[PDB]
Amino acid sequence: GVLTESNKKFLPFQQFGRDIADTTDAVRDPQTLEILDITPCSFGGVSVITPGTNTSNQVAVLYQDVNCTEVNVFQTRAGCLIGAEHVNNSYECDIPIGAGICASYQTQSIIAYTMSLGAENSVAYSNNSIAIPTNFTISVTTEILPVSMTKTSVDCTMYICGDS
Amino acid sequence: SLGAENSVAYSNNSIAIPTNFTISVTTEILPVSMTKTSVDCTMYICGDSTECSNLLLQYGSFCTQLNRALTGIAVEQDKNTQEVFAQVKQIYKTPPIKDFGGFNFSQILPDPSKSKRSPIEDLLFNKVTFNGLTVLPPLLTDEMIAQYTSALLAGTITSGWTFGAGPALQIPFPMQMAYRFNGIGVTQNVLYENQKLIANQFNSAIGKIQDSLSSTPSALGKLQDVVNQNAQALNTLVKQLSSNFGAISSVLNDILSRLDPPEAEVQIDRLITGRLQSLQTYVTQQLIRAAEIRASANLAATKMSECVLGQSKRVDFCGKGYHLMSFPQSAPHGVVFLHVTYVPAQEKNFTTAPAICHDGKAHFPREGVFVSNGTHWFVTQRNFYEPQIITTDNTFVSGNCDVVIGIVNNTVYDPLQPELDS
Amino acid sequence: ALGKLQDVVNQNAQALNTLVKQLSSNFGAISSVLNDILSRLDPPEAEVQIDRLITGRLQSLQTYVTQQLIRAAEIRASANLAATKMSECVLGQSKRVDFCGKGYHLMSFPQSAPHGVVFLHVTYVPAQEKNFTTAPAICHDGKAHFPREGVFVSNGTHWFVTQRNFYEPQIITTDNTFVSGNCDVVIGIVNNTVYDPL
Repeated sequence: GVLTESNKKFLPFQQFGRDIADTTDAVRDPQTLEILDITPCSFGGVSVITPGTNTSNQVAVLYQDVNCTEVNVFQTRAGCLIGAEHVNNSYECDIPIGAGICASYQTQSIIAYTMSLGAENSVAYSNNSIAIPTNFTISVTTEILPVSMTKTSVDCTMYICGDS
Repeated sequence: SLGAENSVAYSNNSIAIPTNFTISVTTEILPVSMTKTSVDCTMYICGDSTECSNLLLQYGSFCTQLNRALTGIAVEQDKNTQEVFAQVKQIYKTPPIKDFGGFNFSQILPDPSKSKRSPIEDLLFNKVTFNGLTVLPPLLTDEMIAQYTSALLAGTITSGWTFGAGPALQIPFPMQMAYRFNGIGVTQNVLYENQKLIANQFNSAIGKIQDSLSSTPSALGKLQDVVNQNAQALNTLVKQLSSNFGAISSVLNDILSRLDPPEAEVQIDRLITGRLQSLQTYVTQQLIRAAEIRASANLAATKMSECVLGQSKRVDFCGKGYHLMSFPQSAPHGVVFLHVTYVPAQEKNFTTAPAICHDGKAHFPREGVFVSNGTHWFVTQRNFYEPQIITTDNTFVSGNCDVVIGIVNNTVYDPLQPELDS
Repeated sequence: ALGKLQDVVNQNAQALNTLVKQLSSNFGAISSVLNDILSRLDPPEAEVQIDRLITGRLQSLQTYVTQQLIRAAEIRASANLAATKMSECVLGQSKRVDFCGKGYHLMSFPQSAPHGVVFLHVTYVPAQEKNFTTAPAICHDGKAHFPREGVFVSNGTHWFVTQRNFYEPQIITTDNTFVSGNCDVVIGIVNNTVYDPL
């Protein structure tokens, strides 16, 4: 872990502190009676933001929840992103990263931009104004719904130990 | 006590018709998303000790199944939020001035003085309050969730129910409320002729809802309950790393600092079984909980589409009373709906008859009911008392008088007679 | 396009593949293959290793059955929604918004699909909007006149009453407006002339 001086006051008899999960959180140095805190080292999952292998083979990486001061470098609230650059143009969401930032392959590199909620439209409002449609467009849409899943069965005796 | 006893008089000739109404704004709170928490199986079960990991790899896919399940829950939370809130193809905006014919919406619209969130949403936000585990951030921030709620309110105020079915068509707000009354069965003269009272009632109700939320701290119980359940479950998972599970010590480093491989391995195995069982129980509880939250998100998306983006004919689905129009509000991990309902109020009991006979014919009310003030007869709408003279415009004819049971004799005025006699 | 059905098949197959693959793990014993464990060790020392293998396999089976019961409940919720669409959207016409396509629902047609149903939602959509001036009611004889099923609209030279969802202008007769009250109470009332068929 990483050791840093701890302000925790140890009574004259006990030496090392304990956390809720029974892992030492603070210890007192044997040579000098000083109180130190034990903090676990930086840890976090790493995710790759990959445009499909057909489109390209360059891939950026996302270090989850670990600011990358421990080793183009965009620090987001989802971690810091390496391999992709911040942009000021907001586009529709293609790859979701988190905290409202999304990345996609643009034409070439990977760009991480603020996600775009959608277009903006202000409808003329007045106390005496109305809009009435004049034509129409019949439209057909599709809704796909799962209805059943394959009916499987497992023999417990044969699976656990077959023919014994 | 189940409820207040109240028996209602019934008679074969009696009717009771409303005479005045009370606009009412009620509230509904629904959980829409959970917290996207992921727990690493190896870094929780075997704490950075390779001697433990080598034993762990012999338990097959148990480590990766739990990660896969938790990832599924975490993605589903984002899908739930997108489904409930992202129902708009455009981000509509309010007009700069607020000439809504007497309706003050300051308590629901976004306020620029502050994060731009409505005065109701601020009160909502304020009220709601090992190495393996981490919390992932939501895809949609609270600012964007408020933008979508702002868009839905702005469309439902300026363009009415037309924005959700196609292009947004503007409408004057009082006309929009008149169509909503005409929807619930009440003619639009009633709104046009009581506009000040209806605006006053609506403004007072919306103002009262803010105090109601503040006065009771337990209004947001559903959202708080969801947050507490998740937190407690994670806390129990962290606590289970303090149990020996039949070994000599819970601490892995100590149990490896005091024994040789042949003797350390048996104790490690005992811990691996216990910790893997505890994590597996946690993952299964999270899958069940996610499923109930998914049902609440699907219900919330249905209420948003069927109630905010239109008018619902479904009883009790958007508040007690007839539903006129609803307003969504964001909340932490949830959505709060504001249902505006028209409630009948001052009932007056009048006598009634199925049909009236004038010239050997039976007349039936075109829309409305037959009532008497005790002496004369009048036909009035079922959901309001606006008594009207029985002309032949508001009734139709079918049959001889004897067939209907309860037929009464009266005079049906005919507009033809005066202009034909002259 | 058929992502939902594909996901259902992919998830179920991945669960079966993991359940079968877990039979290759020794779970802390000395060999996955039961025959080797039984033969290499004498019966009284073979039994404890077999017990460890049985426990691991039984836990893998229990994890599979629990995950399937959860998945099946999600499928049942989707099947119930499909039944509600097949009842309230193809066997009838639904007033409910967004239940059957983003638009006004006219009619729907079902289509089969492997382990699923696909619905074809035919929806009317308003198309070319145009801006007209409106007024709540018109006053002609010192009386109000409210539209019966339409909206008052004016191109600047006349007043017509038209359907709310289609622009078909029509004359303001007394056949389509009902009378209630006088000029003062209704806000914004516009004085105009209502023709009569008499």
